[PDB]
Order: sequence, then C-alpha cells, then structure tokens
Amino acid sequence: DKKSARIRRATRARRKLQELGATRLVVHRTPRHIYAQVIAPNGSEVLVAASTVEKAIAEQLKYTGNKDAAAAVGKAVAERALEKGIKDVSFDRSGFQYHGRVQALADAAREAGLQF
Amino acid sequence: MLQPKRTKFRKMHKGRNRGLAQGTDVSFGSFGLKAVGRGRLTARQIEAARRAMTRAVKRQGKIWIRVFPDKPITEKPLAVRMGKGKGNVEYWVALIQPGKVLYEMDGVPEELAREAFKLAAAKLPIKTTFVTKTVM
Amino acid sequence: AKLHDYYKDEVVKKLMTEFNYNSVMQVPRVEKITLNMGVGEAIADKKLLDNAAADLAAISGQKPLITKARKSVAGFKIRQGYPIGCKVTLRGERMWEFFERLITIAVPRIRDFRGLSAKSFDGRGNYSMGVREQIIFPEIDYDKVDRVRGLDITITTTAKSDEEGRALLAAFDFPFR
Amino acid sequence: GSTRNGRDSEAKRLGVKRFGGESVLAGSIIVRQRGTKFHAGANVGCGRDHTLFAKADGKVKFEVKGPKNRKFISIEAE
Amino acid sequence: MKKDIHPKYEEITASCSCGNVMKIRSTVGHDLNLDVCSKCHPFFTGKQRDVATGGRVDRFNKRFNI
Amino acid sequence: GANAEAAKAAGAELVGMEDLADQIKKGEMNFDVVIASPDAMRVVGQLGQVLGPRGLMPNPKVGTVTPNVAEAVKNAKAGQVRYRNDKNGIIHTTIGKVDFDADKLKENLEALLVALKKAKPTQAKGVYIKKVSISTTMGAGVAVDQAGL
Amino acid sequence: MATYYSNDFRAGLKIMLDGEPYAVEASEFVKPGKGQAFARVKLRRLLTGTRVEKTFKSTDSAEGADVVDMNLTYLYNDGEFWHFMNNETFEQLSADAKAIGDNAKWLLDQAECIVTLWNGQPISVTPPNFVELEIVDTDPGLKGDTAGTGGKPATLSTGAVVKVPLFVQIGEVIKVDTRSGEYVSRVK
Amino acid sequence: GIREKIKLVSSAGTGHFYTTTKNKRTKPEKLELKKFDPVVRQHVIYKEAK
RNA sequence: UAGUCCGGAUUGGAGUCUGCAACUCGACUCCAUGAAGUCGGAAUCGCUAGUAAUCGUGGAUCAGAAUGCCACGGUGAAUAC
RNA sequence: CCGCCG
RNA sequence: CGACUUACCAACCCGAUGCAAACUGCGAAUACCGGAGAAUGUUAUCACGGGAGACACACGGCGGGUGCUAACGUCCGUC
RNA sequence: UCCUCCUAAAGAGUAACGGAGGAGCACGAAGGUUGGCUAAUCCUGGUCGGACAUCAGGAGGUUAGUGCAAUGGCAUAAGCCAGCUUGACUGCGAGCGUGACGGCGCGAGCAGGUGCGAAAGCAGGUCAUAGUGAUCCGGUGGUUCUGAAUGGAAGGGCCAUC
RNA sequence: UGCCUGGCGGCCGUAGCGCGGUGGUCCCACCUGACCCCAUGCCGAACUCAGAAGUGAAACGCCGUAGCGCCGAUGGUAGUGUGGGGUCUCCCCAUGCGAGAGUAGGGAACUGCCAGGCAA
RNA sequence: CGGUGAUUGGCGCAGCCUGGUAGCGCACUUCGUUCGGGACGAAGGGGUCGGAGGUUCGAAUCCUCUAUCACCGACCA
Repeated sequence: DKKSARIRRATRARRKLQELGATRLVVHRTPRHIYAQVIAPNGSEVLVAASTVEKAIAEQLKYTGNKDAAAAVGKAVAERALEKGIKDVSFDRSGFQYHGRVQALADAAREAGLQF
Repeated sequence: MLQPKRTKFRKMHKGRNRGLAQGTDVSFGSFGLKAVGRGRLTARQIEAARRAMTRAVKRQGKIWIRVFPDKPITEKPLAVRMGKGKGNVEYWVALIQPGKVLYEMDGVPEELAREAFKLAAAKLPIKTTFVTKTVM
Repeated sequence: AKLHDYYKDEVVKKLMTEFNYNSVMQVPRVEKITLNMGVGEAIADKKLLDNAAADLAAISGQKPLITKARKSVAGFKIRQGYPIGCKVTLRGERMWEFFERLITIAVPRIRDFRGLSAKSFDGRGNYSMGVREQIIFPEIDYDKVDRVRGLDITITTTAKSDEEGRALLAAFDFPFR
Repeated sequence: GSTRNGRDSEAKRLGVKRFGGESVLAGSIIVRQRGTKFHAGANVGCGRDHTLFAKADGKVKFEVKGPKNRKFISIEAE
Repeated sequence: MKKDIHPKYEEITASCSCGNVMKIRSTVGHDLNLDVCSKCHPFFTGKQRDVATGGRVDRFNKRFNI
Repeated sequence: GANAEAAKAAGAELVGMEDLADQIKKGEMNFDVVIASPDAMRVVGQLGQVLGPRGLMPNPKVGTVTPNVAEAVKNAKAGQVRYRNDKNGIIHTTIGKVDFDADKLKENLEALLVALKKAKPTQAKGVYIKKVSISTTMGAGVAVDQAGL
Repeated sequence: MATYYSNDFRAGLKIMLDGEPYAVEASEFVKPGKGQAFARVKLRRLLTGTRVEKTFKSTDSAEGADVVDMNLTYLYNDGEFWHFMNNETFEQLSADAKAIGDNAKWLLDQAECIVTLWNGQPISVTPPNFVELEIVDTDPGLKGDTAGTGGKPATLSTGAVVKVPLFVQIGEVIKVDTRSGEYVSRVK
Repeated sequence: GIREKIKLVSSAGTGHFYTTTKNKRTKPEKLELKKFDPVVRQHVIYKEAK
C-alpha cells in the first residue's frame, strides 16, 4: 500500500502534536495540487485553508504541482493566517519527507511571517 | 488407564467439586449413562466400567466415553510426616458433577444397552442413572 | 532498449486480442528481473563471495547487493546475519537491455540446449529459470573464473495467471520447450 | 525429602491509587503498573515505570479511545 | 543510479556468423564475436532431427535388401 | 572483508592475506610491522608461526595490534609508533628522532614514554623502576638522563 | 572470592590451600549416625602432580584457583621457553622448563597441545595422544639371524629414543604416542 | 565482575571526574566522552583513567 | 611434463570371419567413449653371460578362438670384495 | 640379543 | 533405473464434546477508594505528649493451601 | 538476600519444608535523537541446493521479536535499520507512591551548559520489573572550612570516590 | 440547498471481510521522464523532482448482497451479599443483586469543520 | 528410605568441566611371516554417547524427569 503506510508514518507526530494542544499546519502533497490548511487545537474545526485547487491561486501559475506552486500555497496560507490572529503554529509533515514541495510551503510560510 | 499426554504442570491444587454438570444431553450416541451423584472417577474406574460394558454388548456397537481424567492426585507415602513438600502423583481422577453423561452407546437394542450400563455402573463409585437421546 | 520500443506497440497490441482486455492498463507488463547468485560456500572464503559478486557485476550491469541470512540454521552452519548470497534487482531501463541480452545471445550459448520450461511459473505469472554456468554470458573472460556455479533469473511481472505471463514471454519468443 | 520452591518477592504494591473523580494535586501518582495497561491521556504524564502521574490539580476520569479500547486516563480540570 | 560504484556500461557491437550485426549495451569492453544468436540456432531445425530416430523393423528390412 | 581495501586509504603498501605468507616463506625484509584482524587471526597464528615472533611481529589482546577498527588504526601507526619491546636483561632501548627537529619537544617525547611505561607494569617490579638512562645519538653522543626529572 | 565447603564439591573443582593448587579427582561424602560429616577426598597435586589424599571434615575447605585449561597451539621455541596461541582469542602465553617437564620431546610444531594455566601463567603442558616425528640416528637394522621380533631402538628428531621395527631407517617419518612413548605406525 | 570500573578525568584545569564502567577485554580503546564539568560550567572532553 | 598427442579399461554404434548356429559364450576391424593408473606397504622372486633385460617372429592344439606353453633370432648390460 | 609347540 | 496391490497410523482445517491455580475473544455479587446528602452516635476521628502490656493463641462459619475433600491436624484470609 | 507467576478469596497486603521458574549481569551502543521500515511459519516457482541458506511471488496475520526468567506491555511500535551523536549532564525539585525505621520508587517544572531535529519537540541511560549490602576503619583526588602560643604543616571535616 | 470528491477529525467492528456491480470533465490513483534537488546497504521499486500522453486495470470511493465476523433482548439457569436451616466433602429457604452461553432479532455504520467540482 | 555419581565400540576406560570433533588399549577383518598355529609386521573396519523433555542457531557435553547398576548413610530414646 502507498497511502496507509504514510498514515502510520505520520501518526507519531500527530498524536504527540495534539497532546500539546497545537494549532497545526497540515500539508497534503499529491502529484498535482499541493494542499495546506490550519486546524484548531480541538482537531475538529479548521481556520485557514489555501491550496492550488482554488481558482484564485491556479490562474497565476503555469503548473500546479511543483516547488514554486508550493511556495504560492505557503504564502497564501500565511497571508490568511495573520488575519485571524494566528501567529504561532506547528508544522505537520503529514508523513511527507520534509524535502521538496513541502519544504517550500514551510519556506514561504516562514518567509511571509507565519511564526514557527 | 486413561491418562493425559504431556501435561503443563505435574501437580495441581485440590479444588472443590461444586456446581452442576455440562455433559447433560446425549450427543454422540443413542443411550447414555448419566451421573446423579457428586463424586470423582479414577482412571482405573473408567477403564474397569468400560471392560464390564464392552463385554456385555459383544464388541460390535459403538461406545463413547465422555469423561477424561486430566487431574492428578498426589499421595503421601506411609510412615512419612507432614510437610516436606506435596506428595507424588499416583493416579488421575475426573471430577463428576450431578448430570454428567459418563458413557454413551449406539448400535445395540434398547434392552441390551439397558442391561450393560447396569453392569458398568456397579464398577463406579457414583450413583448413575439411565438416559436416552432426546429430541432437542 | 531495443525490445522495449518493440514492446510499446507490437506486444501490447498483441495481448489485447489474446485475452480481450477492455483497458490498456490490464495488459501484462514486466516489472523487474532479479538475479540471485546463491553462493552458499561463502562459509569457507569471504573472497569466494567476492569473485561471485564480481560475476554479477558483469552479467548484470550494476553492483550487486550481498544478502544476509534471515534465520540461522545449523544444517548448513550459518549464523544470523552472515552473508550467504548476492542479488541484482535490475529493473527499468537496464532490465530491457538485459532481457534483450538474455534471450538473444545468452540462451543460445547454453551448452546442450533444448528449451526453457513451460512450467517454471509460480501460479502468478512470474518466471524463474536457473543457469548452471557463468560462461553463457560473454561478459565472463572464461579465464578469471575458478568455479562452475551459475545463478537463477527470476522475472517478476504484473500478470495474474500462469498463462497470462506465459503469453507475455512468448511474444519475445523466449523459446519454451 | 526436599523442596525446590519457596521463593517469591516483595509484593510491589501496584494498581490504581486515585480513582475516578477524585481531585489530585499535580504530580500525584494515579496508577502504578507494570506495562502500559492504562495509557496516559489528557494532562496526565507517564513515567519510566508506566506510573501515570497527574499534571494538573483536577479530577481523573478513565476512558476508552481510538480503535483499541485502552482504558485511558485523563484529568478534568477543576 | 549511484556514481562511482557501478561498472562501466559502454555500448558494444555484436556480430555472429550469420551476418547478424546487432548493437547492444553491455559491459564486455571493446567488441564481441558470436557463434549463434536467437536467429539461426538449432531450436527449430533441432527437433526436426529428434522425432524420426526410433524404429527397428525399418532397421531390419535394410538387412533384408528387398 | 572491506578491510582488504579500506586500510588502502590508510597508506599501507601490501594490504591483504596469505599473499604475504608466500613472502614469509621467502624471508623478505620489506616490512617491520604485522597488523591483523580477527578475520586474519587464523593466518599468522597458523602459517607464519615461528617467523612472526622469532623476529617478533604478531598481535593479540595485549599490544594494540589486532582490533577490527584497522582504518583509523593505521592513520597514525604508519606515522609515529616505536615499539617498546622486551629484553632478557634490564634494557628497553627506544629511538629518538632525526637531529634537526625541534629538540625541546623531544624532551617531552622522551617524557611521554615515562607515563606510559609507568602506566602499567607486571605488578612484580623489583627495587627500582629506572636505574640508568643515556640518550645516545647513533654511535658518539652520551647524555646521562635522570629518571626523576 | 570463591570459598568452598567440603560437602559441596564433586570432581574437577580446583582448590587452593597450603600455597599449591589442587584438582579434586573424586570425593566420597560420608556421615554416620552419632558422628559428624567428613569427605575422604582423593585430590591431585597440580604443579608437581603425583596424588594426595586428604580427608576433610564437613568444614572447612579451600579457595579456588584461576586455573583455566584451554586449548593452546604450540608454535615456537627459544632458549628455554615455549610460546602458545589460542585459536579462539589469540592471546600470548609463555611456558617454562619446569612447566614443560618430561614433555619437551613430544611437541614438534603447530600442535594443539593443551596446557593448564594457573593464576595467569602455565604450569603443565600436555602433548597430544599422537605426534608424527622423524628418525635421524638409527642403525640400518639388518636381520642377520634374529628369529623372534627384532625391535631396534631409534633416536628421533626431537631427541627422543623409541623402539621401532627393522624397516624404518632415516627419514622414514614415523608417528608415536606420547602417553607411553611407543611406536604405533609409520606416516607416509 | 569482568566489566571493571574506570574514571573519566576532565581535560579542564580542575580535577572533577566521572566514574563509570567499561569492559576492557572486549573493547580496549579509551573513552573520549564529552561531559559537563561543574567546576568550569562548560562541556569539555573527559578521558578515561583508573 | 600435463592425467597430458601418456594409458588403454569400460561402453554405445556399425561390421567382417569361421561354423548348422556367435543370446548365454568367439576372434577381428571401424567410429565414438576415455576409467583406474604418476613406479607400488609389510613382505617377496628371477638371473653371473650373448645371461638378466628388452624387441619382434614361428609352431603345436585347432573350423574359429591365446597375454599361456613350446621353440627362434635382434640389441645387449651391471656386479661378484 | 632374539627362537614358544604339534 | 523404477514402483504395483495396498486388512492399518494419522498433522492442518471442518462439525460435535468436555477440562484448567499458574487458560480468557466474556464476567457477577460483595469488598474497596472518592464525592454529595439526611438522620443517628457522650469526638465515636486525627495529631501530639506520659505510661503500658503484648508479639505461645483456641474453636466455630465462610473462601482456600496442605493431608486421606483424615484428625480437637497444619498454614494464611475474613467474621 | 533479590526478581516473576500462582495459592491470594476481581483495591493493596497475605502464610506453609505450598506448586513453578530466574538473578549476584550485560551494553559507549544494546544509550540519545531524527528519518524510514514490519514480523513467525507454511505454499508454489527457481543453478549447484536437501527437511531447511539465498531469490521471487502468494497465503497468513504478530502464532514473531523484545541482551537474559516470568508476568504486564509494545504498530504512534518499546520490535528491525540507517545518519548524527554523549541528556549514561551538574545544581535543585512542587507533588505524591511505598516501607516500623534505615531506606526505596515516580516526578512536571527551575537554573547552567549541550545533543539531535527545518521545526513543534524529545533527551538527567536502556520496554518495565532482579543484576545487590548499613556502619566503623582506612585508601586516592579536590576544596585553606578548622588547623591546641603564633606562621605553616600534620591530622580531622566537606565534596568526588575506593 | 442537493449530489460527487479531497484533507482533518468525532466515534470505534450494527462501522470488519467476502462476493457481485460501478465511477474519471473535477478530484484521486496508477501513469510519463529523471541530466539535475534528493534518493537506493544493488535497483528512482520506494523516496524525491519535473510534467500530463494514457487508463479506471490495480488501488480507492460509492452501490448492492448476510455468505462469515460483530451487535443483541425478554425468560430461564449458574453464581452470590445478608439472615435462618438440613439426610452438612454439598445444598435449601426468605430477601437483594443477577450473569455467561444460547434464542428471537437487528445489522452492509453514522457524523462535524473546510475546500474543490457539478447541478440548482 | 534418601544422597550421590556414573551408566561412551564385542569388553574396559578417556572425552564433558569451558556447546561446534566421538578417541585409546585389547579383540575382530584382510594381507605378510611360518611346514602350520602362537607371537610379530602392514593395511583396515565398527559406536554415534542409558531413555525422555527443554535450553540454544546448534547438545555426548548444560537442564529436568526417569531407568537399574554401584557407593554411603537408616540417629537419640
């Protein structure tokens, strides 16, 4: 299996993360359309959601699903996070290697001002 | 002498013999030999009541023994004081509550099966009765 | 990869009317070719494993993975995690250029050849042959060897029945006694 | 004759010390146990002996969570 | 694929006795000269001389000469 | 194993096996030190038996000759190791360096052998530890050293 | 510290009293009604070993020795001493002429002769059941008359003298036993 | 028993020491740990002694 | 200087000859096969001169079927204190 | 030097 | 070089059947810890200080070990 | 003497010359962290290669593993592997747990200084539970704390330890 | 609002498997290429990256089906707290609590926050 | 009764301690020697550790239960 092997890969730093009550930034990579959203410490409701499946993001990018289209997500999540008064988050890999597109979504979030 | 093969532990506790039985209905056979009294049967007593019961039904027919011992009985020797350990196992008993179908039988008429369990029950230390396979 | 460009439109087309698939992704494609050299007698010399792994570096195109022993059995006197073989999982581009090099100019070099078995399938579509020399491959110098022992080629496909992976091999003509 | 047994150990005094809704001052041991029979939950820490110690002067409350139903020990905050 | 650990995989040019010049990639080195390939091999003419071997009455009647 | 090509990065010349046992049988003087591993502990202990300890060039669990970490062993033992060896009498003669070094550090190079000779003995020493000590050059110099200072 | 009581030890348990190590060969433990217990112990001296008989009481008895009897490989000789090597760990070991005693003949080289080491030093050397050696000083034994087993003596390479039959001359490498010292056969 | 006890002595100016154990007859290379020295309040290298 | 262009056993095939007859059970050829074997343990035998040794030839028995036996010449020693 | 008996 | 007939033993599974102090995919009664509330009880509760004695227990009921589901036996639990 | 299970009567505790087994250690990685990974055993196919080595696929599901006995625990793995590493760190420690007492155990947080990770975070040894002995006397190193007229020292003390 | 879909949960087998069908403009999955960023104790298989030709095959989601798992009464039985009793190694009566197994039966989960698609 | 240590080739004895091999002296087998047997010389064979159950990758070895052969006990009245 490709999917559920990564869920247990991610669960160690999800359950630990809700044990600290952390408002977390959840990235979700796919071969097209990297996603990102910010979830309240209950885990049950979300605050900010911005991703390249949205039509206000994909119109300005040639391909959704590379590194600079991932840096377009992490800037837009951090531009909508600071409106709600969300300064301190915790990044969650969601089982993805912190290497490529999910680094750029955390790069562009740390560049725009999402403090972690 | 029916005896268990490679048990877990050699010596076990005494234990009480309370409660009712589980082999109540006659399952495998047509006629059974059900217990009424609360006692315990040794492996020599199962096997002596089987030889006195196989013989009367001359061997054709079929006999099921619904009890197996699987309980060891220790025994201190003579001229030995108390203490200094549990005794060594001599024989193996099966615990019989009231209602336990002990033996079963099939393939003989209703009167020869009647007149063979009585010759078997004279070898048992418990008071038994005669039961027949009932529908449901 | 001569016989991959051959595969893309003359074998895929060939197997869509033999087993009437409704979708082109149902056709059996081959995944990998794994070359085990079960050296066995590396208990005596460690460098006897080093020549044998050096022969997979010629028969294949890349460096082999030496294989540890999973368990330890005293019927062969091997300990846990003591190296007892070497494998080459060649796949992708170099498994087509090997499978070209296997069936065309290495199967005819087999001494006293009649054919490959039509029953060396494991009920799933995966072939396994086993050769008894190194020297059926021209990459051996014939002089630097000092041991007869060959290897076994296992062809793991994405087929499902023994027939459905036989017919994939039979279009590469794969002689089949 | 002789015997070969007659050996045991200091009973370790395990089990639950503080039960259900029973206010515990932070740092109060609740469960002293061998393995993680009872798992640590909200506001309750787990030690190096699987002693779930309280972490917030409050109540207790045991539960069952996930898909394994492991009694879990949380701490209502009063 | 890694660097520096693999043997060299330079393309060669095979040749067998039937004129079958066939370029392949291998690790032999300079060149390669072959005996038989998959074409012109005794697998299709080889079993032709395998079926008609057995029989003894036709052996005998050549010693009958009529 | 890997150490047949690993200590080749550690500068030693003939790295190997019983190829150097054909050279014991020929009696070659090209090496001074024999260092092995617990892999190679079956060769010189069985083939080069007399000719490895007659001239003395073995290794076990007393000298630092045979670990299995021979990579970082020979990154220094090629450079500066001078083998403190027995004699039948009292004498343990060691070697000073070339004359044209920094000679004040040599008075530590003679002194940082003292703390290793006094580091561990045979727990059965006699009256003195160091009676007489003279640092000669090759054939002409005489300088009476003190065992104390 | 490893103290022993005399009602404990069976056989081979090496003990150390009166400045010498002792091996126990056997011990019979008796105790009779209205008496105390004693163990008539058949010991064995270890350094100069002939035998010794002690009849210990139930209390007390002796400390043990560091007494390891492991397999050593004879590989070297120089002046007096005889060096040895373990084929398991490769540690050095140096035996003496008092430790070699009455067995300086029987080793040749690469022999797996066991030694007993006492307190980190060997005092005994046990050569194997058989060794193969070479005869260097033997008369060219002629029959002559002889009707009745001829048996000529042979001086060997190791300075031993053995009794050989009349068909081995010089360079006829022959194997012997070391426990007695007799010719058994000839290696070829 | 076999695993004897050694004494990691600080390579700072002081004589604070950690003590610990080491099986010498299996891994006889010395310990070069880097531990906290409470006299210097720094984290200098320690080295094995007896 | 190798189990090798040594050695020729064993064996497959194809034949010839004799004889009523070649399966038990012949000799011979042809093609293929290519074994043990690297000078022989204790022990033991023959020979002092054209001898030992080695090389071939003939006869008798006999349809066929000898490495045996019986005869014939070629080369040709060493040693006897 | 050795060499038993039918 | 190979097998033919084959009165018999029988693992994994399936269906039925019992057993277990050191078996549990189930599970009481009571007992126990804690909280609220009413009545009741000479504070019956706790803490500290003076003084002790006692540390050989017996039988009976229940739950057991052990023994012979022997003993006015023995050894714990609780009344 | 210590540890595990049962007896032990569903809190803890509980005896017998009651029924069963183990310990008097190991490890500088088998500790720390980050990143990944998933067993046992049968089944078929496959060179030497067999009941069983390695390879491949399937069934199967943790029947495996856990430095070592037993019990409890373990997939977020505590099990397997790889990199970097020394938190196997010093001073404290609210709060409880458990012993007649000597004692023993757990511990968020605080200060100093580090490690690993991008970071959130974790780390004052190890899956937990055995692997151990009080004082006195004495040994070594440190610290002017005392130092028998005063100045030193000796000897004590404290601290680390044997 | 109504369907489809994707992340994050609530819950934890009435929710799990098996078997039959079903979906691609969206999304998702395989897939395409890898010189590079990074990667394999060999292998881009995985991880990673760059893209979008193909297919919905696998897998995934949904639907249907009880063939198993699972849920599950009422009644009875066992056990037992307290108080009496007996032909007392076992049971009975008054009273209080009252299973486990099995039976009828239910059952192919339900549901919150956001985002995308498509119809309104 | 228990208490303690052994049962390994046709026989008798080592190996065990400290796990990775089953040896030794006789005999028996063949040959040689001899008029022959005996002695003697040469070549050679035969066990798989009393049985059972584990521990361990692996047991003759370490462990437990046994078996019947030895030894030592079987007190105070």
